[PDB]
Amino acid sequence: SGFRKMAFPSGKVEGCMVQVTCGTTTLNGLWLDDVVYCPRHVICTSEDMLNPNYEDLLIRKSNHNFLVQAGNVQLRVIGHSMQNCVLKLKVDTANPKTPKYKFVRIQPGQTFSVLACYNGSPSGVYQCAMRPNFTIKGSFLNGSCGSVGFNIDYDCVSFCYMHHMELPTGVHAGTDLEGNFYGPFVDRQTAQAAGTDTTITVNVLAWLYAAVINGDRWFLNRFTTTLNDFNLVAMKYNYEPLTQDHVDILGPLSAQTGIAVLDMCASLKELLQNGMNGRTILGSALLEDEFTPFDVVRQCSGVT
Amino acid sequence: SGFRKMAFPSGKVEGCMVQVTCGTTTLNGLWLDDVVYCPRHVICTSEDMLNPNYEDLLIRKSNHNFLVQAGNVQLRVIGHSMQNCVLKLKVDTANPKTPKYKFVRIQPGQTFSVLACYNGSPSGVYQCAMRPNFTIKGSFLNGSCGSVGFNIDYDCVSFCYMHHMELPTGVHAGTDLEGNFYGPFVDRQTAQAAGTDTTITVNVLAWLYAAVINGDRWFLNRFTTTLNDFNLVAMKYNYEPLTQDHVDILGPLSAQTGIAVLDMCASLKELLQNGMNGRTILGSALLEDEFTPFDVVRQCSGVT
Ligand SMILES: NC(=O)c1ccc(NC(=O)[C@@H]2CCCO2)cc1
Ligand SMILES: NC(=O)c1ccc(NC(=O)[C@@H]2CCCO2)cc1
Repeated sequence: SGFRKMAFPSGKVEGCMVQVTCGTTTLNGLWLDDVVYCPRHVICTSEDMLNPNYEDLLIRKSNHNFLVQAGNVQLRVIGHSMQNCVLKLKVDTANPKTPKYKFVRIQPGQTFSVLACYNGSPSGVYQCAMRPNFTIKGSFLNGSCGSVGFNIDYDCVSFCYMHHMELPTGVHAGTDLEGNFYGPFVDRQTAQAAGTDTTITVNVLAWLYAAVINGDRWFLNRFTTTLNDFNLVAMKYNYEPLTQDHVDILGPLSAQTGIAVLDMCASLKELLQNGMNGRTILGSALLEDEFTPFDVVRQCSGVT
Repeated sequence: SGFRKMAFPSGKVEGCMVQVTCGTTTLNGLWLDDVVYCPRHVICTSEDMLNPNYEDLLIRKSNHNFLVQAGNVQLRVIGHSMQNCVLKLKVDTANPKTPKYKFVRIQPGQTFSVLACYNGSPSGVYQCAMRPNFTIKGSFLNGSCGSVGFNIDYDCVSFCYMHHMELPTGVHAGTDLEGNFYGPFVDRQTAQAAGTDTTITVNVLAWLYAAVINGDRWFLNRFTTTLNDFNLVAMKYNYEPLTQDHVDILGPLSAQTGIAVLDMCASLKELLQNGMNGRTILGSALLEDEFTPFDVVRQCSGVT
């Protein structure tokens, strides 16, 4: 028992992390097969970042200008291309530690593990969510760019995020491994304000299921609601509208606990309207929305 | 910027995890050099756990009764001994992936990463603290025993915890890698109630420093306090007494932020007495005590 914000084991991704240096900019690269993926802003000075023309900056760069180091060993760059906001650096050596992997573009509300890296060296691992405003709330200092977000299905790492920038509000924006930003963000140092950080309702409900499973049940009430009634309250509290898709996704947790999804909705409605009254749920004084139904099932059943 | 509950990268420890089976009991072992460490209760049936005589149960066990599997490969057990509450299984093969390592017995309030494992396969990594009552609040299902807690200093894994049992209250108890339980807990299925789960005051202050560093400053006030005055409030709120040792430990964060430790104490005193009033600090509605001053410095400076 017990319920923890749990990252995937990072070993498979540790084995992929390299240092990429272009001129005076050092950040992290992901080495899969004979390709190193990194943010294209590796080619920018701090000055460049104000109004970068990446195609033009990239013309002034050759294979030998990209310094790629895996541990203490230099990789030879035999090609480089720009795909959207990432650079793909072709190297002469396939990463021998390349895991089974996929590139996946995740939806808002989906969770993933970040391996925070500096100079291609892992510093730590934490779990986060693609926010509904397509930011993430990460922990990223200078040099952390090219750190990646991932999920693991048994032995297959699905890479879903590469870190690119911090908004002036200290939230984070990045790309999938095809170099496409999540949301409207650009790799330029400009006014980019995030939209409403709404709460991932389906994830809160999942976490309320996890709480019941793990003995935290004080918030279960005598009430039910409908999707429409619940959603009137959700809207009021900047919670994402709950869909029948979400209800269907919560079906297994509903089944396990014997609490109908709409009853858990009615409990969540009372928690929104009444607050927690100084009480906690799974050691949190606020409603946690960075567990997916899949995360709750995985953690509650012990998938490896 | 941003501040996350961050585990150490787990790769070095993933490479140490094995499955140990004795009869019908399967749990996890830690393979370092030619020794596999596992909870001695691997030799117990569920029946045995009510009143186990480990020396007597162990007599009925031979090397060939301990089934040790690293991935899909069986290890040959050439010796077995009991050290306190762990078994040391000597195997004929040194773990080729043995990292630099130490066994350390941590103090209450100290944080570490847990690699939750089932059948010797990692399921996830999370950060936790040795509580002042020598429990941990983990996430451990049946089969998770022998999962380990660790810190990393660059390339040296300090193993500080091996998971052994869940108290009837769903908190966790375990040993160091010498098999000595943290606190008064025993590997027997009995009435074992945890003491007062007091808040790790020095860790809260560290996390308040992290909050200021990362822009969350609404709780800074116009007041200061003394250690004695603060401690009267601490006692009232089941917070650990703050010592001059703790003040000295917070010195670097004090220096970085220019907020005197006793001023941060006075801010923490007001937060205890006045609550958060529906406000959050680093996305928490309660005072987080599972970051050490070292964790805050490490994460705020980007140590790898
Ligand atoms: N304003 C934009 O250019 C914009 C681009 C992409 C998205 N969608 C996403 O990032 C993820 C990807 C899967 C669907 O949701 C939203 C807005
Ligand atoms: N009642 C007991 O037998 C007991 C045993 C050990 C401890 N101390 C610890 O577990 C850690 C280890 C470093 C100091 O604090 C406390 C009580």
